[PDB]
Amino acid sequence: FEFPEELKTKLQEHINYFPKKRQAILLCLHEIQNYYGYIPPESLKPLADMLELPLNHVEGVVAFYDMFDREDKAKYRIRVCVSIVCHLMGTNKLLKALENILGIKPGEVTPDGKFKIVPVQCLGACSEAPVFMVNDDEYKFESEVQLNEILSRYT
Amino acid sequence: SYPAIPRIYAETTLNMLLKRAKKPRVHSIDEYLKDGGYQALEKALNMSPEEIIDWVDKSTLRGRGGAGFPTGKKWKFAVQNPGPRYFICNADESEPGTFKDRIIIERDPHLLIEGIIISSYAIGANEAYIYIRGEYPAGYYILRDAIEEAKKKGFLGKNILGSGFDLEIYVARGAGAYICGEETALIESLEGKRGHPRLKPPYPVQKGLWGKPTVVNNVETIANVPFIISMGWEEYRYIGPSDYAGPKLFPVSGKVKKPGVYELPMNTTLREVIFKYAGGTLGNKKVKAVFSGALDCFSSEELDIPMDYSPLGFGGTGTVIVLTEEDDIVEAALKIAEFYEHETCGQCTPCRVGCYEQANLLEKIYKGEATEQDWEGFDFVNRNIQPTSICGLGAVAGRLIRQTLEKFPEEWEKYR
Ligand SMILES: NC(=O)c1ccc[n+]([C@@H]2O[C@H](COP(=O)([O-])OP(=O)(O)OC[C@H]3O[C@@H](n4cnc5c(N)ncnc54)[C@H](O)[C@@H]3O)[C@@H](O)[C@H]2O)c1
Ligand SMILES: Cc1cc2nc3c(=O)[nH]c(=O)nc-3n(C[C@H](O)[C@H](O)[C@H](O)COP(=O)(O)O)c2cc1C
Ligand code: SF4
Ligand code: FES
Ligand SMILES: [Cl-]
Ligand SMILES: [Cl-]
Ligand code: NA
Repeated sequence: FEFPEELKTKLQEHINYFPKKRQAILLCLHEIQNYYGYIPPESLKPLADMLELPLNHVEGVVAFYDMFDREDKAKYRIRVCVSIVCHLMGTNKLLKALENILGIKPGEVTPDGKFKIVPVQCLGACSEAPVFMVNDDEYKFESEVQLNEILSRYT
Repeated sequence: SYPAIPRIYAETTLNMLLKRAKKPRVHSIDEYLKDGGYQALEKALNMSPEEIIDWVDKSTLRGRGGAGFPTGKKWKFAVQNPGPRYFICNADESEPGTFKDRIIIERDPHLLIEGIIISSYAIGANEAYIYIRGEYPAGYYILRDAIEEAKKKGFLGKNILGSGFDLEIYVARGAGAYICGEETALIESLEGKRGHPRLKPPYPVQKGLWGKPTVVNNVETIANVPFIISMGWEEYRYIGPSDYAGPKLFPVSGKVKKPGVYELPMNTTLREVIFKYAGGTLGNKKVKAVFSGALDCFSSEELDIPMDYSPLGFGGTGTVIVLTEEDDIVEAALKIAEFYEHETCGQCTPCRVGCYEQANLLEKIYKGEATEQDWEGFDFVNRNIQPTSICGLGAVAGRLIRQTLEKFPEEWEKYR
């Protein structure tokens, strides 16, 4: 396996960013997931070599940090907060609306590999509960009609 | 162009930490400079590091990350050890109900940056870090851009403003682990490893990043540093009560009419936070409980306590989650149990098994599928997560749930 030049350049940029190469591990993994829509298991070996780290170390790091997904490829990750404030304010209403629009439940991917619902702990926007993210973008859920309009922006 | 951020409501009675951050938008270097920004840095570079530590010590600034340790004293402890030294800004946030740090990061990044430069100068650190949770991508891009602006204006790099002081601020991203907010697990993550906490002592000020003296401070703590230098420690100490001085951010959520961040003095009571500032409860319903993040639970009888770091005070990070009369306390306790179950790093056996069992048995109780043994097991597990624990997570994973059991016995009894 080989990374495309547009990704390799970005990974080398992160590797050259911190004083020590190994400190760039999480920035590199975020970059791999943003490019592929998941962490391809094949990417770990060339990443380990670039970081000058053993494969076992990299594998352990990917498994520890739960933002990284090695199982499902998805263009857009819908991160739904399932913590205390959002639960109290309407997480279930948000999940019901997501199921009506996309036909999927948490942990599932749409048949076109477009959306995955990812249940997550507090996203730190509790005053705007129930909270959800669509990749890097973050929103307060208001209603199904409002949610439908937000999701239509992700093509 | 940055990723979308919800527009969190912000209100201040002090116009300090929220002077700019009360407006839901990025304030760049020119706008910051127009307010007299980076002038406290200029004043600090004309002072000795030892004098800055003394001013910060005399200001009475205490850590805003949850433990309330005196900041000036933490710096003193670091500087007694030989260099090189490292400065770390803890921007992991992630505790349920807490959204105070992101509003400084996303709206007034230069206030934080200026604080980092002054603090790094005070402890003789030439390398500083911001460790921001992975779920704050906009905050990360805002900080990277603001650091570049600061570099371009000569506030960062080598020989800053001809002082002979060198500094580079690196921005690291977390990737889902709440435990990476614990300062030693944060250090492990910065070293490119799994976020596994290390036993304290040694405290980071003795052996931290690369085993070197390291100061770890919360975003909100650091945002106070330009004010201490700008006003002087005496005028800073005039804000709020003299024993718990300075501005404090209060993230208020749940069943309030006006949820958001409030900048208030620490002599404000919990009752005043809810009713005088957050506009009272939704539907004017009675307050049942206040969850201080995932740490404490206060009943409606405890609303008159001060929002300070005193023994009988609110403490924590000033995180206010309001629950009203119709909110199920057992259902609420289950969400707190699920949080700790998901976030234990698993190094310590009673924390690993205890966080899992507390949530698993509480789910059974809530769904009405629990046996008499599951009930007694839950009570025992809740009291036994703490033994042998390396860090604060294992020590507090059963704290809030135990308080709900003691303060709301009647409600827990219904589920039997
Ligand atoms: N903000 C959040 O996300 C969050 C999350 C969970 C818990 N909390 C809070 O975190 C607290 C526990 O955190 P902690 O384990 O870092 O607290 P701590 O009591 O161990 O120490 C707090 C700070 O003071 C320093 N310190 C303490 N004793 C020292 C000594 N003798 N010498 C030198 N430095 C010393 C520590 O290194 C640390 O930076 C709890 O009280 C809780 O309220 C906050
Ligand atoms: C499990 C756990 C999570 C923590 N998370 C954070 C956090 O997100 N931000 C923070 O600044 N401190 C957090 N802390 C406290 C830090 O370990 C540390 O006390 C703090 O960063 C020191 O800064 P301060 O003195 O300015 O408060 C956490 C502690 C524990 C036990
Ligand atoms: S107490 Fe829990 S979170 Fe802390 S080091 Fe031990 S297992 Fe990890
Ligand atoms: S509880 Fe959902 S954002 Fe905090
Ligand atoms: Cl190897
Ligand atoms: Cl104004
Ligand atoms: Na994290």
